[PDB]
Amino acid sequence: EVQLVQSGAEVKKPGASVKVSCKASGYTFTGYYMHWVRQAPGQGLEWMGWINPNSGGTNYAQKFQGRVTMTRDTSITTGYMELSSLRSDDTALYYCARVGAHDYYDSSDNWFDPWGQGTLVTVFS
Amino acid sequence: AYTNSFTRGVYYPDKVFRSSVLHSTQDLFLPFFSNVTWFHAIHANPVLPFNDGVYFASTEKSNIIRGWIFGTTLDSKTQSLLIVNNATNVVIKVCEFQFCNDPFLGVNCTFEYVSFKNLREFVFKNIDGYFKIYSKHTPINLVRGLPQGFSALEPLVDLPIGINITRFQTLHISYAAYYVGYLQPRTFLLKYNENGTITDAVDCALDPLSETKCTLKSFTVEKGIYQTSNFRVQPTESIVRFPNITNLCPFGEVFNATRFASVYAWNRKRISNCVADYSVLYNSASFSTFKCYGVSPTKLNDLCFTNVYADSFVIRGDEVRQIAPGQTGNIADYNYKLPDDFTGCVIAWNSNNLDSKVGGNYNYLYRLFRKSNLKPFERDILQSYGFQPTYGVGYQPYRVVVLSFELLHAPATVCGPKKSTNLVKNKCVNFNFNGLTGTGVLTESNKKFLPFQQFGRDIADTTDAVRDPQTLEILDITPCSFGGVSVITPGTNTSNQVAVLYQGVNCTEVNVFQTR
Amino acid sequence: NCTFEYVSFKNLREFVFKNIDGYFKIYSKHTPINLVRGLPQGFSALEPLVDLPIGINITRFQTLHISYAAYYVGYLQPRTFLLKYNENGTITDAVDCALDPLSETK
Amino acid sequence: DIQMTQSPSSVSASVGDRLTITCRASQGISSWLAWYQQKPGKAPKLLIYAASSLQSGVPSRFSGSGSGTDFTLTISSLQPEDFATYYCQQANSFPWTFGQGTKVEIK
Ligand SMILES: *[C@@H]1O[C@H](CO)[C@@H](O[C@@H]2O[C@H](CO)[C@@H](O)[C@H](O)[C@H]2NC(C)=O)[C@H](O)[C@H]1NC(C)=O
Ligand SMILES: *[C@@H]1O[C@H](CO)[C@@H](O[C@@H]2O[C@H](CO)[C@@H](O)[C@H](O)[C@H]2NC(C)=O)[C@H](O)[C@H]1NC(C)=O
Ligand SMILES: *[C@@H]1O[C@H](CO)[C@@H](O)[C@H](O)[C@H]1NC(C)=O
Ligand SMILES: *[C@@H]1O[C@H](CO)[C@@H](O)[C@H](O)[C@H]1NC(C)=O
Ligand SMILES: *[C@@H]1O[C@H](CO)[C@@H](O)[C@H](O)[C@H]1NC(C)=O
Ligand SMILES: *[C@@H]1O[C@H](CO)[C@@H](O)[C@H](O)[C@H]1NC(C)=O
Ligand SMILES: *[C@@H]1O[C@H](CO)[C@@H](O)[C@H](O)[C@H]1NC(C)=O
Ligand SMILES: *[C@@H]1O[C@H](CO)[C@@H](O)[C@H](O)[C@H]1NC(C)=O
Ligand SMILES: *[C@@H]1O[C@H](CO)[C@@H](O)[C@H](O)[C@H]1NC(C)=O
Ligand SMILES: *[C@@H]1O[C@H](CO)[C@@H](O)[C@H](O)[C@H]1NC(C)=O
Ligand SMILES: *[C@@H]1O[C@H](CO)[C@@H](O)[C@H](O)[C@H]1NC(C)=O
Repeated sequence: EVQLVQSGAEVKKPGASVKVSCKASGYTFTGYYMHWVRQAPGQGLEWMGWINPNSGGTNYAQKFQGRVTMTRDTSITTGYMELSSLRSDDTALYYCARVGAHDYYDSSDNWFDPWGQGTLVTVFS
Repeated sequence: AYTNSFTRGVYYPDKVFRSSVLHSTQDLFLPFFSNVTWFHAIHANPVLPFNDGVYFASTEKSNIIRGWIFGTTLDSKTQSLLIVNNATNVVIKVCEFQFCNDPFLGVNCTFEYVSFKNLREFVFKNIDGYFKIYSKHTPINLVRGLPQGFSALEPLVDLPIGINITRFQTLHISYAAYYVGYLQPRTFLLKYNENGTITDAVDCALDPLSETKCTLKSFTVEKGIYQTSNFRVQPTESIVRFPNITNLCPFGEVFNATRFASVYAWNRKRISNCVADYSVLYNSASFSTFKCYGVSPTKLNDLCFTNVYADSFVIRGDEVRQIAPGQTGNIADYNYKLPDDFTGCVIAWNSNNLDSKVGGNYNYLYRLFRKSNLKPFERDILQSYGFQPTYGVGYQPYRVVVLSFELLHAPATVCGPKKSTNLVKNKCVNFNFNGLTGTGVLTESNKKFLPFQQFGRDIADTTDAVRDPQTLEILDITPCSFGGVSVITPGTNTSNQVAVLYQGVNCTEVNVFQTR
Repeated sequence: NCTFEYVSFKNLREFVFKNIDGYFKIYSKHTPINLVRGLPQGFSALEPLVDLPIGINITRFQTLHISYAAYYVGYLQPRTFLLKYNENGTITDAVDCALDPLSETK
Repeated sequence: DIQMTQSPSSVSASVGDRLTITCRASQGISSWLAWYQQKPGKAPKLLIYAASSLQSGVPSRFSGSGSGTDFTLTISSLQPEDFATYYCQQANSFPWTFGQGTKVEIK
């Protein structure tokens, strides 16, 4: 089975940082991007960025630029999302999701599939 | 229904007083004797086109027609000029009126104004946003049709509305035929009497006699022959000629190469001294990525270059995006770098069927480390790709071909092969022989050109003949028939019949008598 | 580092080699002769055969002899010539407009 | 960025109803659109990609149509297990963006 299993929920103080992990199994780890998408109280979905686990390159949404860092550890097929300088409106469900490529729309590989189970980060003292 | 417009539709072109003078002016006038659509209002108020201006006339006995509507949609969505004349009050509005499905009268506004036996003629035209209204009222005694005669329409109103008017409709009073004409950019000779009233007019394109009258600026033509207009045969089609197969370029062995090189050791092919046929990129839809920089692929078969370089290598899908100016990554920095002012096209297609083995194809390598980034178009000669059939699309192999075009202060040997057309003989055509263009009649010839000679010239240095680049025959170029039109007429005090002489032409291109 | 390749006394073989804006233009004419001592006297026009867009700055040249044949080297000048074309488009004579006052008059 | 506008925000329908949900892009995105289903307490799940292609294993009563700016998710025969929030997503240009979601409730 292809699956993404994320680390557990955490509470963090405003101004602190959180590092969420996403362990991949059942597929060629360096062969797919890992994206992060978050879901705030008003259940909207908000794309955060991607990491290329083959090259290590990343691309972040302008909203999170300077505040998010995506990394990976190929030896344990795990990706990470670290969000710094947390604020109240960073309280959200954080998802990792697998994406095969960013060119050809016509393939099922090149969309968010599958998703991790989500990690609830609560920003509060 | 249609009727004869006779001499109606003449209005004062400006606000200048003239007397005892024949004045030639060019403006949008109703052509003489043109057909105008005849509508009836008995026992019919469609929407008509406005085009470039509308001539309107109506005949009345009980004031059935009381207004006009001008606009585009007439449905309160845009501004529409509304003119209503009810008994003694003329009302003009330009509001966004909501009109009925069939507007009639029973028995965000920017402007408002409030003030058969009768013929009421109108002209409505829009010039640079100004809606100009001309009219003339005269008593008549005729029910069947428009009275015959001449009457000039004076201007009354000029509304600077700036509204794009394309359609109009009339308004009938229900308990009155009307005519719609269109204006054309004709030249008219206007006769001003001693009081500054236009009493006659000549349409300078109605017939050769009117052309003669306009040429002499008079309504009387003395007996003789006058030259009024130059005849010139127009071309019907263009002829584009290039050799069928001069020399092709080996683009096939670059794209359809049996085996490709690694991206760090990218292979370069030099394209020189051959016509570059790019139709193999247009027709072949088997390409995944096709992006050009600095030049457009459509405007490429008609452009010369000093040299063309074809770089070819193999990368994966996630790295195809890196083959572009201003890109960073392992491939752009350590394997293949394009300059910021790169002028060319990048082509790539999925080669997973060819560059993948069941045990992983590890023959394609790439540079992983380097102490510095490569300069543009640098080849430094490592990690192995190893593509598998089950790889993700981003990790599948892709064969990339990068065409780069340079233009130096040197002769350009690589230009492009433009499509050829069929050749038409004995007809006026616009021809193009190896880039030499012109207009003329192409006929067979008996001129023995030497194998190295391509064009002929006459004493005047004009082109006399060309050799067809596809079939080595010599074709004469005779400029299309031209000359002059003369009108032979007895004086207008005797007859309005004229004869027309077309000077120095055959009775072909034009009771016909051929003379020298 | 080749950029182009092409593969196809009794005889006088004349050539003209000039470079205009990067184009190397080659003209030639072959005619039978019967003269060993020197160039035969007469007039013969050279047709173009090849035009190579090489763009190379050429300043020196050398000939190649087959060893188990005199040759002549001239230089071109921006002279004005009057060229006589016959009914078949072949140049049969010419006037050098600066050879002498009579040529200037012609 | 490309804004995706979904309508309606919520709809109540009966089992067996045919239901349509629309998504409008602020500019042309050709066929670069997907539809996701998010059931209660779960991550979103891809239903439809490339505007009209059915994801493997997804019931065929979920279908998509449209191209350019106007897209439609159809549920041809609503089932109780289709209680969920549905999201469109464009992949034409980064940042990838989602519609606000359509909540489907069952009468
Ligand atoms: C009336 O028509 C003219 C010409 O059709 C319109 O001018 C156009 O204006 C748009 C933007 O304002 C330009 O992109 C077009 O190129 C213009 N046309 C031409 C031919 O240049 C004018 O906008 C119209 N007015 C109204 C109110 O619709
Ligand atoms: C061929 O000769 C021309 C002229 O001698 C060279 O053009 C020179 O180019 C350099 C730099 O490229 C300029 O600084 C000079 O001013 C140019 N010369 C003139 C007269 O303007 C041309 O570069 C030469 N080509 C080669 C391959 O050496
Ligand atoms: C206009 O119509 C009349 C008959 O109604 C016809 O004789 C005349 O030739 C038409 N005009 C043109 C220019 O064809
Ligand atoms: C004429 O039309 C105008 C415009 O609708 C209207 O206001 C007016 O009452 C009408 N009647 C008279 C007598 O002006
Ligand atoms: C009124 O018409 C003008 C036309 O010049 C238009 O620009 C304006 O937006 C219109 N206003 C309303 C409220 O319709
Ligand atoms: C000009 O007007 C006067 C009266 O104002 C009139 O007597 C005269 O006949 C008019 N001219 C012509 C040519 O009709
Ligand atoms: C070009 O057309 C001529 C005329 O038929 C033909 O003889 C010639 O062979 C063609 N060129 C080639 C390369 O076939
Ligand atoms: C018409 O004018 C001409 C002038 O060329 C004259 O010879 C002829 O007799 C005139 N005819 C009449 C009927 O006035
Ligand atoms: C005019 O054309 C006819 C046939 O079209 C031809 O017989 C005649 O000689 C031509 N005359 C001239 C002067 O070209
Ligand atoms: C080959 O010759 C060209 C001359 O156009 C020169 O620019 C290029 O650097 C040369 N390459 C090598 C490897 O000598
Ligand atoms: C031109 O060539 C023909 C044969 O093609 C020949 O008979 C004729 O004499 C030549 N013209 C001259 C001036 O020699």
